[PDB]
Amino acid sequence: RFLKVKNWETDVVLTDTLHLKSTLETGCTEHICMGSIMLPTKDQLFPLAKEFLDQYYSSIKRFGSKAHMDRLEEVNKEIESTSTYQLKDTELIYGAKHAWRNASRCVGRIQWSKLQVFDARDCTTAHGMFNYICNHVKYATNKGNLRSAITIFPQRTDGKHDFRVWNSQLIRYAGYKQPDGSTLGDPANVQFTEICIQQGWKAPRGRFDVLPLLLQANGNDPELFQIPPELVLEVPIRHPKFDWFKDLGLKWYGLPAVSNMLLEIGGLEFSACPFSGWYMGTEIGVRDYCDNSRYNILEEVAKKMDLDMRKTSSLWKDQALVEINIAVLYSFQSDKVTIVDHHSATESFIKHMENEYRCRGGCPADWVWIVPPMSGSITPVFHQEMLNYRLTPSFEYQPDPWNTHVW
Amino acid sequence: RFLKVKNWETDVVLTDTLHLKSTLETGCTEHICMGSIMLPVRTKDQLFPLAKEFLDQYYSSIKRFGSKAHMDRLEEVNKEIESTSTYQLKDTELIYGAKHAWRNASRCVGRIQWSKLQVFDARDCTTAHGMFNYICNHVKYATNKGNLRSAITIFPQRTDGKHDFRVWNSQLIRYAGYKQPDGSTLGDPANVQFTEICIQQGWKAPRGRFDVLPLLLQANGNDPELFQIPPELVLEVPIRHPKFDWFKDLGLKWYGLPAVSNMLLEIGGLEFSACPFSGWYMGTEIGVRDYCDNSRYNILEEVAKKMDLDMRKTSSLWKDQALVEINIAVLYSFQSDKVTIVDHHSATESFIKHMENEYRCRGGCPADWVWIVPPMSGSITPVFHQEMLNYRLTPSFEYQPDPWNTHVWKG
Ligand code: HEM
Ligand code: HEM
Ligand SMILES: C[C@H](O)[C@H](O)[C@H]1CNc2nc(N)[nH]c(=O)c2N1
Ligand SMILES: C[C@H](O)[C@H](O)[C@H]1CNc2nc(N)[nH]c(=O)c2N1
Ligand SMILES: NC(=[NH2+])NCCC[C@H](N)C(=O)O
Ligand SMILES: NC(=[NH2+])NCCC[C@H](N)C(=O)O
Ligand SMILES: [Zn+2]
Repeated sequence: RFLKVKNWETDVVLTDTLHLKSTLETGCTEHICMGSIMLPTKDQLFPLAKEFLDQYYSSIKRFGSKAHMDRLEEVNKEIESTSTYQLKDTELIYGAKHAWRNASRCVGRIQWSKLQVFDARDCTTAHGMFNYICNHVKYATNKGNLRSAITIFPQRTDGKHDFRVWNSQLIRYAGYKQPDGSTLGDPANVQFTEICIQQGWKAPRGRFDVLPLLLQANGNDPELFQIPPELVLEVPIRHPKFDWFKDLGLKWYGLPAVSNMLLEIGGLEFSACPFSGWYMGTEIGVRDYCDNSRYNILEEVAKKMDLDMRKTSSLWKDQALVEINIAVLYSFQSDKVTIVDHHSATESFIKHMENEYRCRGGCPADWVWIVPPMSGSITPVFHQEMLNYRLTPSFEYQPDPWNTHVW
Repeated sequence: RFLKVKNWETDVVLTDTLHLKSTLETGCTEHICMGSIMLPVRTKDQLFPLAKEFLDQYYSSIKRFGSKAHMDRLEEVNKEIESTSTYQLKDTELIYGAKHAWRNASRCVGRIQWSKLQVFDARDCTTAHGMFNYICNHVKYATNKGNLRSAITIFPQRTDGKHDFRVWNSQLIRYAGYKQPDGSTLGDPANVQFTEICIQQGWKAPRGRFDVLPLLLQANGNDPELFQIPPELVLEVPIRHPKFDWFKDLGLKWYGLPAVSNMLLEIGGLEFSACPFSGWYMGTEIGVRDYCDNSRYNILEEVAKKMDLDMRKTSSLWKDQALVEINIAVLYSFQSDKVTIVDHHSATESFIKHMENEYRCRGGCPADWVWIVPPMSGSITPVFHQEMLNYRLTPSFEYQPDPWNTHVWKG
């Protein structure tokens, strides 16, 4: 029942009671752990709503109050009647914040309660979504002093009237397949980059082309929109020592904004809920720049550094990886664009876990995702045992729309 | 039921059926994953079935399933168990068992070598001096003047649980740790408690930074006895850096033979509580963990200073820069001295091939991602991008409590 997690570097032991409120499945069983797997009606709705309202009223210290019973009854009546319901603004904000609070794969949750929530439930068209999104981007970018935010479009109804942002992130670089067979730009987006074209986008076929938004509203087909360049903050990547670095011609965008997830609050599903925060250096420097299936830039940098790339044991890949990551952090900091290094971020997460354990009885966390992609054990989270479980409200994965849409 | 794992860097998808033969529990449930948790006498009643599963596996492996030899063996063991409450493995079965416990070790990234394990049968051993002799032979054989050879020495199995054979050391070779009155620690902090026990048992500690610990061996449930491994049998490597000449001046060195000696080997229900086994090091074990863990030698700062790195702010990644250098030094030193060692790139690449091979020829390969991915440069190694399934198969290596916590001292 009561599980304990130990930090092997500090011997601190925390007891977890919060998992006892877990509602969803993990993918694992008593016989097999799938911890490293990336993707493991009115009757259904009322209990979910009740579970939520119960959490909500408990959070505001009015559990079992008339207000609580009342709201509970109203939603109940509303569900029986409309076959669904609408959250009060207070509930929407609470749900979104807690969905972030419960995101076990996010290392930046110490900032969870500071989320700015933009209620776009009154939106009806793609131009309307473009407008809300532009406002979100400008607000969150804040001239480089990034502020976390989420914009929530209309909840699902019959599934045939769903709002969806086809981009995987609000801001990303295009990817095109060249004759060479090689890939131009970002390989992760090679496909999406084609669906835009299949829709009319005039791709400049460059290495870092900010992609166009492809917005889908109420179920209709999606439409394109170029984000005002003036609203997309970018950072040119240079090294605080290697002047040849700038010659690599590298740059990245300052606003990380996941837009393909689904937010579940009290049984209601918000299929278009783009959210943004700020980068942890390694996401760009290690993953986006050095993944073999991404910009795959290690060799080139090792060459410029003139490292012995003959034998893997010279650790040239590692040496270069470090310098590159030093450059990302140096550049962003140089331009006063918010960014956090993996040491500082992981340290904050440990502090957050302790806070959560003390004030909530636990903190669902996915070690596989929390531990940074470089220098793992020199960060504190590596030595921290973690329990992963699913709590709602939550952010869930959902199929890419172009594999579900009925034109 | 089939389960597929995908490698997100190559899109290669594998199908696992081997997990179906999994009996033991993981620690996880449908509602919770305990994947990052370090540590999540039998009855005749439970023994024969464990023995049969094993013998069935063994006989299938030699292509004699259902043979008369197979049936005769089951009958023989059956009788022996009912007769003596336990049973003895044939030499062939012991070797097969030991090799498969390694093949089944989900946290081991070096398993591509599993079939080549050298097995030393020490089941006729009866005393601590006898254990010391077997252990000296294992170390000399395994060390092979730097050309390391994997090996395991298997002492007598558990009987009533009151006559256990145990190697109290956690590794055959490891450095002493000493807690100083000012609160600092001299040597390896990981071995402080064991060092204290050694001293209490009579070991005269030289109190240095790299003192090789004595073996504390327990035979037949008797009190443990101390023994010094012949210095000439302990191969060590002075650590220096190819470009930094001041690195050598840090006075660092490590032993070349990693030999875990505190695990329990289970084969067909039998429990081998003393089964020291050795392979060769992956550089990061030493360079990242033993040297840079805050709770181990913790040398990151000192190296960083010498490199004159900007240690004012973490975002300078001075820790990351120094970590790479230290790891370059470890690999370089071992290679120069011609002592077997493998870097994490080579090791993980090999593990991916081994895993794929296993899926195709065996139906799977239980693997613990948390342990398999190296403690540095995780995503630039192929294993990071490889989905894995973790489950427990027997024969297997299991954890057991430190003997000093359970031993009934006879005086
Ligand atoms: C404010 C600063 C933030 C930081 C430093 C932070 C950091 C991170 C990091 C490093 C990851 C892994 C990304 C990857 O490997 O692709 C992540 C994942 C995640 N974060 Fe955050 N985060 C922040 C804000 C947010 C916000 C505002 C939300 C939601 C309201 C959120 C929800 C999540 C979720 C659901 C995931 C997993 C996404 C997936 O499965 O791909 N994060 N975050
Ligand atoms: C050929 C050399 C070998 C290499 C390169 C190799 C590499 C590794 C590495 C890097 C780990 C993680 C160690 C740690 O983080 O503390 C490990 C764990 C493990 N290996 Fe191997 N290994 C080798 C040989 C063996 C042999 C001979 C066996 C068994 C006969 C074996 C059984 C295991 C087990 C059971 C674990 C988990 C130990 C624990 O839980 O502390 N390995 N190995
Ligand atoms: C297969 C494995 O699950 C996969 O590569 C995971 C590992 N850890 C990760 N961690 C983070 N933060 N982000 C990722 O995309 C991944 N990918
Ligand atoms: C808490 C966490 O499980 C722990 O620090 C693990 C992580 N991965 C590891 N991986 C290896 N190879 N060895 C270890 O000791 C660990 N320690
Ligand atoms: N810190 C964040 N909010 N990250 C969101 C995911 C961004 C993704 N990891 C990237 O490198 O583009
Ligand atoms: N490759 C091996 N056989 N390793 C055994 C464990 C050694 C242990 N990690 C150490 O650093 O001492
Ligand atoms: Zn699990």
